[PDB]
Order: sequence, then C-alpha cells, then structure tokens
Amino acid sequence: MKLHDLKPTPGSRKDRKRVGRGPGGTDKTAGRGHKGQKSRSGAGKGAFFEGGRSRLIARLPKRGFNNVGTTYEVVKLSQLQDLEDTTFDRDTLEAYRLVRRKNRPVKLLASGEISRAVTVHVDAASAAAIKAVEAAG
Amino acid sequence: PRAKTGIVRRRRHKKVLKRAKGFWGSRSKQYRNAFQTLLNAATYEYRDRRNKKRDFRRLWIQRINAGARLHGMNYSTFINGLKRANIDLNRKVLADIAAREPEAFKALVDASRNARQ
Amino acid sequence: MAQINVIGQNGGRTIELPLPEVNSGVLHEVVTWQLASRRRGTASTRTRAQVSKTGRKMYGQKGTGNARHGDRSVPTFVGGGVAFGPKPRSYDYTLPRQVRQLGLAMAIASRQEGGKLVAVDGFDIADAKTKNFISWAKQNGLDGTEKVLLVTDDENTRRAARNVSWVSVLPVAGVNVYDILRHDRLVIDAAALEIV
Amino acid sequence: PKMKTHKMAKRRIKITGTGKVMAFKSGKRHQNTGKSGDEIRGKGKGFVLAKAEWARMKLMLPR
Amino acid sequence: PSAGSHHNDKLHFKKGDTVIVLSGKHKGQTGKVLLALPRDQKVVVEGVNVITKNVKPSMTNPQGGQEQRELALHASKVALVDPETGKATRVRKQIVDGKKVRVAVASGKT
RNA sequence: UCAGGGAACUGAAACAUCUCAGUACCUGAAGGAGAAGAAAGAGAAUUCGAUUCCGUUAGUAGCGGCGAGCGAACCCGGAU
RNA sequence: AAGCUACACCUCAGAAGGUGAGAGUCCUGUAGGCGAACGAGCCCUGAGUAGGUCGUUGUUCGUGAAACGAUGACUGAAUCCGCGCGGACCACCGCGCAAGGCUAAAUACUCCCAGUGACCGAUAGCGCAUAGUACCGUGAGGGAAAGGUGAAAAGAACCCCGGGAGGGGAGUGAAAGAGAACCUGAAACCGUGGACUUACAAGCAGUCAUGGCACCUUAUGCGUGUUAUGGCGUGCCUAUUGAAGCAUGAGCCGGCGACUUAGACCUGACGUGCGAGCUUAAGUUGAAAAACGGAGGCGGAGC
RNA sequence: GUAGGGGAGCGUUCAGUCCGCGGAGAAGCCAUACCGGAAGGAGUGGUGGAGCCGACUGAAGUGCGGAUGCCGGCAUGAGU
Ligand SMILES: [Ca+2]
Ligand SMILES: [Ca+2]
Ligand SMILES: [Mg+2]
Ligand SMILES: [Mg+2]
Ligand SMILES: [Mg+2]
Ligand SMILES: [Mg+2]
Ligand SMILES: [Mg+2]
Ligand SMILES: [Mg+2]
Ligand SMILES: [Mg+2]
Ligand SMILES: [Mg+2]
Ligand SMILES: [Mg+2]
Ligand SMILES: [Mg+2]
Ligand SMILES: [Mg+2]
Ligand SMILES: [Mg+2]
Ligand SMILES: [Mg+2]
Ligand SMILES: [Mg+2]
Ligand SMILES: [Mg+2]
Ligand SMILES: [Mg+2]
Ligand SMILES: [Mg+2]
Ligand SMILES: [Mg+2]
Ligand SMILES: [Mg+2]
Ligand SMILES: [Mg+2]
Ligand SMILES: [Mg+2]
Ligand SMILES: [Mg+2]
Ligand SMILES: [Mg+2]
Ligand SMILES: [Mg+2]
Ligand SMILES: [Mg+2]
Ligand SMILES: [Mg+2]
Ligand SMILES: [Mg+2]
Ligand SMILES: [Mg+2]
Ligand SMILES: [Mg+2]
Ligand SMILES: [Mg+2]
Ligand SMILES: [Mg+2]
Ligand SMILES: [Mg+2]
Ligand SMILES: [Mg+2]
Ligand SMILES: [Mg+2]
Ligand SMILES: [Mg+2]
Ligand SMILES: [Mg+2]
Ligand SMILES: [Mg+2]
Ligand SMILES: [Mg+2]
Ligand SMILES: [Mg+2]
Ligand SMILES: [Mg+2]
Ligand SMILES: [Mg+2]
Ligand SMILES: [Mg+2]
Ligand SMILES: [Mg+2]
Ligand SMILES: [Mg+2]
Ligand SMILES: [Mg+2]
Ligand SMILES: [Mg+2]
Ligand SMILES: [Mg+2]
Ligand SMILES: [Mg+2]
Ligand SMILES: [Mg+2]
Ligand SMILES: [Mg+2]
Ligand SMILES: [Mg+2]
Ligand SMILES: [Mg+2]
Ligand SMILES: [Mg+2]
Ligand SMILES: [Mg+2]
Ligand SMILES: [Mg+2]
Ligand SMILES: [Mg+2]
Ligand SMILES: [Mg+2]
Ligand SMILES: [Mg+2]
Ligand SMILES: [Mg+2]
Ligand SMILES: [Mg+2]
Ligand SMILES: [Mg+2]
Ligand SMILES: [Mg+2]
Ligand SMILES: [Mg+2]
Ligand SMILES: [Mg+2]
Ligand SMILES: [Mg+2]
Repeated sequence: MKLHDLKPTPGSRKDRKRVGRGPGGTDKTAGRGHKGQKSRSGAGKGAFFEGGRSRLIARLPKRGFNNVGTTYEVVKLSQLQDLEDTTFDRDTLEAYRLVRRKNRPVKLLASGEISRAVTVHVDAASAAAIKAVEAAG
Repeated sequence: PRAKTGIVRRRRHKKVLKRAKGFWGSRSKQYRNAFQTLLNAATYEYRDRRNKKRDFRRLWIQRINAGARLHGMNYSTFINGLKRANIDLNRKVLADIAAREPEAFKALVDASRNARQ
Repeated sequence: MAQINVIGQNGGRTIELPLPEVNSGVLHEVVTWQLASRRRGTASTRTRAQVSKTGRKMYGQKGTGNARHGDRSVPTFVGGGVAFGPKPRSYDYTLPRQVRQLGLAMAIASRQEGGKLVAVDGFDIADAKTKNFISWAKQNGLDGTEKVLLVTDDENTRRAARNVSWVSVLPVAGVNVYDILRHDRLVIDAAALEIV
Repeated sequence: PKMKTHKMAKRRIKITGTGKVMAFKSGKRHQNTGKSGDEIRGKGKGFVLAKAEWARMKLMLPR
Repeated sequence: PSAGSHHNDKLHFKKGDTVIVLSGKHKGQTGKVLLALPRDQKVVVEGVNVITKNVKPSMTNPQGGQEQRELALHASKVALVDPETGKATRVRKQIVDGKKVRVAVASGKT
C-alpha cells in the first residue's frame, strides 16, 4: 500500500496548544489570567486558611479473601472443579490471598468446589443440588 | 531540530513595508511605524467606506436644491412633490438630471409643483 | 487468494487474512510505532544555566541606567543557554502485541490485491551469483520496474542479490509491517513461515 | 509517583461506594460537652458534597 | 580543509610514466610524468602548460616577463596505458625474480 | 567508589521540631572500577540460603508540629 | 561530464569520499581473501566482649509501648544440659553461632578511541571552525569575536593618472557581473540622477473623494506612480474605573529571545486493538528488521 | 466584543515515502497592477552560481514590536 496514502484514523491525533504566538488566539497573557499568583508555579490542593480538618478514627491492618461468586459457576458446564485447577483454568487471579465463594442468583446442578472458605448460605444452596464444599481442613 | 526564524520574518515585514507607498518619512521605511500606521489606517478605510456612501448622499442633495431654487422652490418642497406625485420615484441621483439637462429638471419642477396644488 | 507457488510444490494456500479491506488505520499506527521505536534520542543542547559555561553577578541591580540583568547565561542573552531545548530521551513504547501481529497480517493481506509472489522454494541460482538471481526474477515478471522485498532462509540464496537496486533481503523472522509495505512487491519465499 | 495525603485515611473520608465521598460528623468531639443528648448521638457518619474532587485525589487509591 | 589524501595518500602511477589525460581541455592528450606530488594529488605532464605572467621586477631582471610553463593537474588524468588509450589497471603479479609487482591491464606489462 | 567533617538559602504560604540533605562544599585513602560479601541473617512457610545491580512489591506497611512532607523490607521475576 | 543518449558489462562488491555538474564499471575504496621478526590480549570453638546505666544515633524509627545494631563515659558474663535474635516484657515454639582475614563476576563513570544521529551548521554548535589566547584583575578569577578567490594561482607581465593608496586598460579564466577589504550580499543608514511636486502655511502624518501631470512587461484598467484641493481623523503597547495622554516602555534595522521535558504517576475527551476479560516490567535471543519474557498491574463485592 | 473555553486551518526546519526539477541554471535575494475567506500562494522578469520544489505521513529549539530585553551594525545631537 502507498505510504503516501497511509492516513491515521480521523480524530485520533489532535494538535497541541501553542500558547503565545498571536492575537489570533491566546494572546499576551497565556492561558493565564493577568496578575495574581499565576506565574512560575507551585502550591497544591490547599486553601490556606483551615482545610476542613475532621477527626480521625483508626485501625491499621486488613486482609481480605479472593472472591468466586457462583453465578458464573452454574453456566460453567464443567463441574467438580478443584480450585487449583481453577486458578490455572480461569478466574481467581490472586496468588497472595485465599479464595472464597458467595451467593449469586442460582446454583442448579451438582458440583464440588474446594475453596478456602465460603458463605454459610452457599451451603444452604450448594448442599441442595447434592454438592459438597470443602473448607480446607 | 532547531528551526530559526530565517526568511519568514523578512517576507512578512516586506509585505507590510510594501503597503507603504508615499507614506511620509519613517512611515515608509521602518517596519514598526509602517505597521502601526497601518493599524490606524485600517480604522480609516472601513469607517470611510460607510461614510462615502453618506457623503455622496450629501453632494446629491446639495446640487438638487441648488437647481430647485433656480426654479423657485427648495429641496424640501420638491422631493416632497415628486413623492406626492407618487409614481414619480426616480430618486437615485436626480442630481445629474439637474446638473446636465435643465430642460428636464424644469419639467420635474413643474411636476412637483402641480402635485402640491 | 491462495496463489500459486514455484519449484517445490505448486499448491493453493490462503490463510484467513484480516481482510475487511485492511484499513489504513491500524496499518498506519503500526508503521508510526516502528519508525518511533527505532529513533535514537541524541539531541543534547546546553541548559539555560549550569551546563552553559559563563560566570557570576554582572553589575548594578539599581542605578547603572542599563537594563536589569543578572548573569551572561540566559536565553534572553545571545550568549548561551537554550531555554526549553532538546535533551536526550527515548521514544520507544510497548505497542500492544495483538496489534502488531494484526499489523503484519494486514500488510501481507494488502498485497493480495495485486502482489505477493510465491512463498515456496524456487532457487535455481548458481550457488550465489547476482546475474543468475536477476535471471530467476526476470522469468517471474521481476524485471525491476518495481522494487521488491525478498525473505528467505539460505544465506547462500539471499547473498545472490544484496546488491540489486530493486530487491533487498531480510531473513526469516525480522519481518516488518513497514518493509513489506514500503517495497512495491513481496517475494515471500521461505514457505515455512508462510504456512503456520 | 503520587502520595496519598495520610491526613485523609484514618481521618474521615471513606472513599467508598458508587464513587462518592463519605465523611464524618464533627462537632462535640471529645472537647467538653453538656449540650443535648440528641446531638451527642447525631455525630456518627456524614458525607460531604461539592468538595469531593479534592478529597478523592487526596486518597484515590482507597487507603 | 584536509586535502588530497581521500585517495589514501597513494598514487596510481610513477614519476616517469607515460600517461594520457581525460578530463577537460586536455582530454585524450598524452605526455610523460614529470612531477608527481602524492599528498596533494598533483601531476605535471609535458604539454598542458600555460602563460604565467612573472614577477614584475627584480628576479635578477628589471622588467617582468611572460613565459610558458608547466601547470599541474589533480589525478583527474587517467593513468598508465599500453593497449593504446584509456586503460584501467590491475595486475601486480611478479615479473622476473618473482618479486616486483609489475602492472598490466586486460593485456601485458607496463 | 569508600571514608572523616558537614552547610544555608529553600518548603512548611510566618518559624523553632521538621524539610532542603547526609544535598553542596572541604579533607583522607584506592583502583580500573570501587564498595559489599559467605548468616549469632531475612522471616512466619518448622520456608530461605554470601554480596551487588535491575524489575515488582508500592507509595503498600509505616514515619510525621500525625503538619509540610518523608517512605521501607519479605515473597516473586531477572543480571551474575 | 559523472548529466542526456545509444548500445554493453560486474555484482559475495550499488556503503562512502575524490575527481572542472549528479560516476556501480576513472581513483581511493567496498564484499571477499591473505597477512610478519619483535607486537598487545582471562578438654576446645575468638572476651575488657556480649550485656547493662548515662548521652546519642542509623534503617519507615522525630522518645514513642521503641526493640536491634552503633560508639563517647563508667561497669562488666557464660560454654554446648551453653550463647544471640524473633520490635517493651515473660513462657512456649522456632531461626542462627558474635567478638579473625581474604575473596573474582553482575554495578558506576567518561579525560581517551571508534561508530552512529527525524543533533547544530558561523548570534547555532564546546568558551574557541580553536584560545583558556587577546583583553580585564594585586590576586583567586573572569574572558571575547572569529569562517568562504577560482575547477585549477593559471594570483593579474606590460601600459596609463598618482609619493603612495586607489583605480582605468591589456592579459588569464567559463565568469575578474571571481582580483586577494576576494561566495551570496537583505535592512537600517549615506549619496548621485530622473519624474511629479512644494516658499500664507496650523499639520499622529493617514483615509476616502475628485481634478492635474507622467507612465504602460501579472498593464489601456474597477489601472500604476505622483500631486493639488474637499470631507473625515486623539501613535503602539502595557497598566487601568477610565490613555492621544503632560502615565510605563522604546533612536532605528537585522538577527537571538519565553507554556517545555520527565515518570510503568493521577483524572478526563477523541481514536485503535482485544473484550468478561485486557496487558506486560526487568531481561534473553536476534537486529538493514522483531520476537520471546506472566513476575507483577487493572476490572470482577460490598459494608 | 476583553479575560476565558471551543472549531477549522496557514507558514518554518528536520525525518520517511512518492512525483519530479537543476550549469540552456538550483536555493537565497530584488521588482511587480495575478490569485485564495486569512495566515499565504503562484506567474513573469533581474541577480545568483549548486542545489531544490509539490503531495501524504511523522517530530518540533516552529511564527516577535515591545521585556530601561541580548549581540551587531548604523543614525540624531553636528560639522556642534
Ligand atoms: Ca560652523
Ligand atoms: Ca547647538
Ligand atoms: Mg503536551
Ligand atoms: Mg484556541
Ligand atoms: Mg502583565
Ligand atoms: Mg518567578
Ligand atoms: Mg505537595
Ligand atoms: Mg488564622
Ligand atoms: Mg486483579
Ligand atoms: Mg474616518
Ligand atoms: Mg434622497
Ligand atoms: Mg536611559
Ligand atoms: Mg552556546
Ligand atoms: Mg510527545
Ligand atoms: Mg471501606
Ligand atoms: Mg531561614
Ligand atoms: Mg518558609
Ligand atoms: Mg530550622
Ligand atoms: Mg556533584
Ligand atoms: Mg574529593
Ligand atoms: Mg591520591
Ligand atoms: Mg532473585
Ligand atoms: Mg560520487
Ligand atoms: Mg554511463
Ligand atoms: Mg567464633
Ligand atoms: Mg553495649
Ligand atoms: Mg539508649
Ligand atoms: Mg513529636
Ligand atoms: Mg529481646
Ligand atoms: Mg544494641
Ligand atoms: Mg516476638
Ligand atoms: Mg539543519
Ligand atoms: Mg561561536
Ligand atoms: Mg557574526
Ligand atoms: Mg569562556
Ligand atoms: Mg593586569
Ligand atoms: Mg596579568
Ligand atoms: Mg575555495
Ligand atoms: Mg590604492
Ligand atoms: Mg596599482
Ligand atoms: Mg577569454
Ligand atoms: Mg568589479
Ligand atoms: Mg561577486
Ligand atoms: Mg584594494
Ligand atoms: Mg562556489
Ligand atoms: Mg562579496
Ligand atoms: Mg545628486
Ligand atoms: Mg533627487
Ligand atoms: Mg504671508
Ligand atoms: Mg502657495
Ligand atoms: Mg509649521
Ligand atoms: Mg491631503
Ligand atoms: Mg489610577
Ligand atoms: Mg479617555
Ligand atoms: Mg508626549
Ligand atoms: Mg508616553
Ligand atoms: Mg507606575
Ligand atoms: Mg525615556
Ligand atoms: Mg501503570
Ligand atoms: Mg521506578
Ligand atoms: Mg537560470
Ligand atoms: Mg511572492
Ligand atoms: Mg560551480
Ligand atoms: Mg523558542
Ligand atoms: Mg505585544
Ligand atoms: Mg526591540
Ligand atoms: Mg545597541
């Protein structure tokens, strides 16, 4: 194809602002306003009286489970999925964390997933449909 | 890549300078007074065009009542009496009719006066 | 589709090419990425200050009657210090993989309007001599009214014509959405990369 | 780079939700208090309004 | 400006060779080599020469004096010949005793 | 490169802690590099296995007139 | 002549430079090949200690519940059923053997050399097309401008005015419309000649209208130049409630001269790829080209 | 219509590709009454004496009247 006739998608490159450079637009004072602290710059997100200082209730740690909501789990067609197959088949990205499932609309057929722990009411709807769930003994 | 000003600035300046013909003094030779004179000259060109319309208006009129009064009526009681003669409406530069054919401007005087009776 | 080969076989073969009339959009952005990635970043210029070589404080803050001024090393001076000059930098960026593999596929695809000669082996060149490569190509309509890009595998066989003004060699791998797109035809040769 | 202003974190401004900025309710901290029993209680959890854009980039990674 | 030695400071001919000019006014004309200065790539051959108006006084004489004299060429002349014009040149392939690397073209020795 | 000394403008919209920064500068020693180096370690798996460098962890954990602001390491992937 | 042209030829060599203008085949070279005498180059296991109190300090460590290492002052242990640590401290449970030394490589830098460049090309680029010179300073120290005959010196014999300087000829050369105050040669500034004009005139210097006089190469017109006379008409910028302002700046012209860069950083618009999934970093290998590399990052659950 | 936001564009250098031009003469410079809605662009002539235009894409040290701005040249005051 002609390199003369290559053309980038319209609208995918727009031109830079050339600030200065005429009374055809953006004259004299640049984008800037006139006097004032607008000039060679500094100072951040700070109002320089009293910045809305509200009080501080605090506790330092945390550690949260990796999620497997079971609504995708039922259309899965493949069943009886041990979860170390699952991280290495799809889903469950987190290597540093532990896995948990939870209720999302339905459950339907049988299955048997070996997750690190799960909601108690999944056992209310996984045990129905003749399924086990292994908390990691 | 450096991209110095060369050839660009001289071309622009020379076009300004060439707009300056018989401008007096450094109006014709120094770029800065040439360009500055041209700013004020912009003002004058536009205003004057509109005004030249109104100026020939004035010259028109000033001939027309001179002929009118030569026939014993002023502009006022004339351009009235053509318009009161209604369909007579030639209006645009009656000046020239008064200024070259007096046999005709006399007939137009008689027409206006007949219409005012 | 599936154009005829040369010496080895002569089978048909056309892969499902990305051919929605192969837009110039993706093709252009791949070419721009390559010309950008290969650019060297070697354009130093002297900083306003300390990289420039000059002095001190010059004279009287007030009262000399001359203008204000501070040192001989500033952009308003005709001395030294470019303010906002080029400094060495890199322009290379990881373009997403899907788009460059789509790019070379589209490039090969763009030559199926009218172009792309045999992918197979066709080397009746007397070990490695240009006049004989010129004859081989001359029997294929490669008379050199059109620049042509060759790709293959045998150093003995590309060596035949690294010289000729129309052709240029590249080995297997090392193909280029830009190279095959900037030559007027593609002697694809090397059937191995062509088929899977 | 980009710090969080750690003045945002265990301080009010939970980032949470559909992207909106909760904050607390303030007066009568542990500074002295007689005052009403229906205000000493109504100091739980507020949520601000037209300042959120400032609060967010204090702590856009939700620490 | 560095000069002359883009030609690796080598001459393609010797101090006493017969040589022919191709170039300008003197193309196709022949002469013996007389001065060969290699590092400025200058060559003097008989019959190329011209009228140097000469030192107005006192080169032991009062009046000046025009006189015809040699005017050297850049190695823009083309060199050794035998098969009777032009001639490229290659052979450096041992005369008698096998030591001297004589010259040849498409033909014999120079 | 390592070491012995070690600023201040500045920011904090004033300034003492704090920052600037162990930056500039001075001094000593050495080489083609130097420093470091072979666990009374890291760390929470009864994992690891000299040092250095790069990526990431992560601006996370923390530090802080809890202000301005400063800011790790482990695991893991590489160079050797 | 290297360009045009017409017929050829080599090519493992059409990278490049020179050559009276643009050379694959004229020169130097290039791919490739060869290549030297001397030449350079991979019963024990560390005590004035460990530990402690006082002052301090380092790592995220700002005396904080402040561990541990570190020494300045004073003290001062234990042996393998023993010794140090695991962030006050205790028990349990774990990790490790202090007070002896050496140790290549992966790392940094650029006086020096080579190659390369969406780097400059004479106010740029190093300060220097070379100079730490001239010049300034008692010194420490600071610190310039810098260019071009012609292809080849063939560098102007001889004559003329002149003490010379300078020029005019003759010659050379394609050109002297290149002559050594030597490529081009803009503008400000200085002049000579010509056209149209100007010695009762009040003027931000123009503008518009009309007459006069010239002229005729985008050009006999809705021309071009210049004039006389009428009407109208308060420089430019900045700063300002408000500028012709007797408010700032500026003698003029030339050139230099100011919204950039960076980062796996944030947040939006537009565009492309793949889409419930998207993507790599450092690096490895190949480079007249780019592939590989899932560590890790973003969605997916909230309170 | 001032600050300000938005839109479409002109010109300069460099890079990639194309189409080409050049000693029967290139860029640059000089004159000009032609053209385009503007930035601007062409025609012809004079000068010059070796390089260069147009189109599409890309990257910018990219557009000056000011800064008692810088460097340089030249003026006024003055034949004082
Ligand atoms: Ca006098
Ligand atoms: Ca006087
Ligand atoms: Mg930008
Ligand atoms: Mg705009
Ligand atoms: Mg201002
Ligand atoms: Mg400032
Ligand atoms: Mg800040
Ligand atoms: Mg206050
Ligand atoms: Mg994730
Ligand atoms: Mg007016
Ligand atoms: Mg009327
Ligand atoms: Mg003054
Ligand atoms: Mg400089
Ligand atoms: Mg950019
Ligand atoms: Mg929360
Ligand atoms: Mg202070
Ligand atoms: Mg301060
Ligand atoms: Mg202090
Ligand atoms: Mg330093
Ligand atoms: Mg030192
Ligand atoms: Mg020493
Ligand atoms: Mg590792
Ligand atoms: Mg050549
Ligand atoms: Mg030829
Ligand atoms: Mg021991
Ligand atoms: Mg101690
Ligand atoms: Mg202590
Ligand atoms: Mg404190
Ligand atoms: Mg302890
Ligand atoms: Mg300790
Ligand atoms: Mg513990
Ligand atoms: Mg350039
Ligand atoms: Mg210089
Ligand atoms: Mg100069
Ligand atoms: Mg200097
Ligand atoms: Mg002195
Ligand atoms: Mg001296
Ligand atoms: Mg020369
Ligand atoms: Mg003279
Ligand atoms: Mg003389
Ligand atoms: Mg002649
Ligand atoms: Mg002359
Ligand atoms: Mg000349
Ligand atoms: Mg002279
Ligand atoms: Mg020349
Ligand atoms: Mg000259
Ligand atoms: Mg005169
Ligand atoms: Mg005159
Ligand atoms: Mg009078
Ligand atoms: Mg008069
Ligand atoms: Mg007067
Ligand atoms: Mg007048
Ligand atoms: Mg005022
Ligand atoms: Mg006013
Ligand atoms: Mg005044
Ligand atoms: Mg004034
Ligand atoms: Mg003032
Ligand atoms: Mg003044
Ligand atoms: Mg990122
Ligand atoms: Mg980083
Ligand atoms: Mg010409
Ligand atoms: Mg023009
Ligand atoms: Mg020439
Ligand atoms: Mg600039
Ligand atoms: Mg301005
Ligand atoms: Mg100025
Ligand atoms: Mg000056």
